[PDB]
Amino acid sequence: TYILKLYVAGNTPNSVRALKTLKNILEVEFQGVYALKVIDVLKNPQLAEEDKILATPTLAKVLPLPVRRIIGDLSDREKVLIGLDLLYGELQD
Amino acid sequence: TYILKLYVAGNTPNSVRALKTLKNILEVEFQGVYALKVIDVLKNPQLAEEDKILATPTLAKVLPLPVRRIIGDLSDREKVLIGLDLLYGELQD
Amino acid sequence: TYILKLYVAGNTPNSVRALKTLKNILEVEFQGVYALKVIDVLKNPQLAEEDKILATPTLAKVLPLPVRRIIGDLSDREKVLIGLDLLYGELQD
Amino acid sequence: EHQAIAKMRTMIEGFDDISHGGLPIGRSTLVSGTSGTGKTLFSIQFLYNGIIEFDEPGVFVTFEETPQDIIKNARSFGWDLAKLVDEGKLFILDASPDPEGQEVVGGFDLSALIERINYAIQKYRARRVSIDSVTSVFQQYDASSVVRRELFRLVARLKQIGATTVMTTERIEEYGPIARYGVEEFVSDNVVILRNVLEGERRRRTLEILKLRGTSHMKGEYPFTITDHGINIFPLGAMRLTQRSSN
Amino acid sequence: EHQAIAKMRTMIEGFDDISHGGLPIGRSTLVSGTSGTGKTLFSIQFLYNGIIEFDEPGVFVTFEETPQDIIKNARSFGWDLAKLVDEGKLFILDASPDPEGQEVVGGFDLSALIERINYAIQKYRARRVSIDSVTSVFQQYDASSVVRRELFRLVARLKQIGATTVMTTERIEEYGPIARYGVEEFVSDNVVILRNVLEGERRRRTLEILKLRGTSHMKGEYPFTITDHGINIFPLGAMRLTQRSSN
Repeated sequence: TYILKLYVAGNTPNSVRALKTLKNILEVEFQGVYALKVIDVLKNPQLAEEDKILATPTLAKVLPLPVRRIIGDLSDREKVLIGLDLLYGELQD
Repeated sequence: TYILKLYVAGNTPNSVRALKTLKNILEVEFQGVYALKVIDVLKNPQLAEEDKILATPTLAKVLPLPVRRIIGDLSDREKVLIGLDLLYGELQD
Repeated sequence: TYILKLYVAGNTPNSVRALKTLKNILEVEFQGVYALKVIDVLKNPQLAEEDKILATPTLAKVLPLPVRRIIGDLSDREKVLIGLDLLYGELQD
Repeated sequence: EHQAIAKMRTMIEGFDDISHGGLPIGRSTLVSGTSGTGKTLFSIQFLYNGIIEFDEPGVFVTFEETPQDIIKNARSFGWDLAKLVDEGKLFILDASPDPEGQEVVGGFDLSALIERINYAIQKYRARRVSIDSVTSVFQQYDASSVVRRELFRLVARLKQIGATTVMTTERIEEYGPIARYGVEEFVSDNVVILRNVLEGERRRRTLEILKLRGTSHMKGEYPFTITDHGINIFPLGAMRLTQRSSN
Repeated sequence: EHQAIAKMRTMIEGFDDISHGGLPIGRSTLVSGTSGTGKTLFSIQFLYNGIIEFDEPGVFVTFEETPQDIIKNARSFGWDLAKLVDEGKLFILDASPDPEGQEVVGGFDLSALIERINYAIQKYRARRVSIDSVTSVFQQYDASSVVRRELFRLVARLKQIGATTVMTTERIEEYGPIARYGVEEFVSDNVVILRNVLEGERRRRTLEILKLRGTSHMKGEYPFTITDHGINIFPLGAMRLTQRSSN
């Protein structure tokens, strides 16, 4: 449960939309709560650039574990949540 | 039930993905458990080469019985599992 | 009910797979049992060649009635069984 | 052994010069060309010369033409193939199709087919094999890659038996891709291209050895004609000056 | 350091002149060309010269041909690769396919493959790497972009180890796209094009260095031949006049 962070365009509704899905999926899994923090790309584009995080909305998990970058402007978003659930299952695995 | 082994790219998720399918299918069949062991291609590419196993993820059954090589980078993977089930049925046959 | 024969690659499971479907479909139809005999292409490729039966698995009905050649390496196989059932219905017709 | 690859003589006039000794032994050579360029003729002449000149038995696998027609058309070159078949020195394996065939999935035909080819080679103790019209077997399965690496399974198996093999296949243009459907990817060791080029309203036949892995060969196109004795090429570059003179 | 990129000598006659010193160190060079242009030969000669001239060990990754055939065909140029393999100076990594392979989804093959390539480089302390027939690995996965940036993962990882790498790949036309499937997008640092051009009915072989990032090179096409000693180019422009005279 994870320093988890999401980068949003300007708290655009897609982002918020995805955020709820992320929050909903994330809450479901287990103990060891994940911390969900959103980073306003508008506020600090510098970190986004280092992450080479060009696209928004995006999700990035710093730790624990290795870091991953989940992105795609299109709202894959429910599918992305399903993929995250699969990762949790493999984390469950 | 088979020294069975799978070669994965780096424990990539496709591999793990397939692995679960392989494990799930394999567990289903019967007694005479199959041993599922994964070989990290990254760790020992030498054996992969001898098997001429160029592609990953891949599955290879050494014994008992004759040896077979199941591969394909694409995730045929559920279809591949169905094929394995058919082989078991022919093994059942 | 038919001298019916099937040519298989090496009693490969697809063949056996199809065989069961063929046997199941065939048994269903009626009296005047059909005799199902498999011919190992490996054992005698000569007859296969005369039949110009290049592809396996394949099914060929010698008699009674005119001879037909049913083939296709792909496992059409359930569809092929349905076609055979249709032929029986036309035989029923 | 530890030597460069050896070759078997085709005895096709001019060709053994262009190839510096013949076809690489124990490997496949693709002969590709538009319709009517002489591919089937090349592949027959290869087997016929092996039988007549060296007593090397041959197997001819036919995907396009019937064995009856192969035999009848070969009379054009004064070759009696029926006699060689009766004597057991030639076997023609029929894989051409019934007009009456039907719908299929699966390429396993072809596993059975490879085994029959193997059995024939062993039965007749053949050292030369011709596979005629790879294009045709492709059209029966619609160039599905089930035919494509069933083809590789064939090329591989031939190499294992040590058969020396000619495979013919079609192309659409005289100066374009080597083979329709990309056949040269599988019959990849050696490539020969037959052309029938339009020179104004006239046709000029040429033969080119594009590639022979592991060995040397002459380059570019060499003109040839088809005669009552089969293919006849001429070796312009290969000629040598050794001839004597006197006063 | 703070200097322009350095180069490693190929010792391929003429090439080190055209490239002004050899191949850029620690980077990938794409060698693209139609079938039979000499790509595989270039990539072998690169590794062989490294071993023989500099005692730099090599790794040859083969996607098209079997190691047995690579070794047998190299005898054409008087090169004993089996000896170098026995001595541990050359490693041939087999990634060519069983004829018996099956249906797949997923490109992870290839993650495992990259790790084996890495392990081999470290085990044999190789400084030169050749990757033969990128086209082939593309055809096994149907040019899905799972192979495409698994390819970038390979190029990247090679650069990290500091390997100096030749990658060969196919193209269809002599004067057309650089590489089938757009391979030059990934092996993008350096591009060499081999051509086999039809001049009437004759063939002329040429080599062009199209691009070397961060350094100079000669431009356009340079003719070459393939001999019993491998590739032999000639440096028309590079010649210099220093030669002495006397009365």
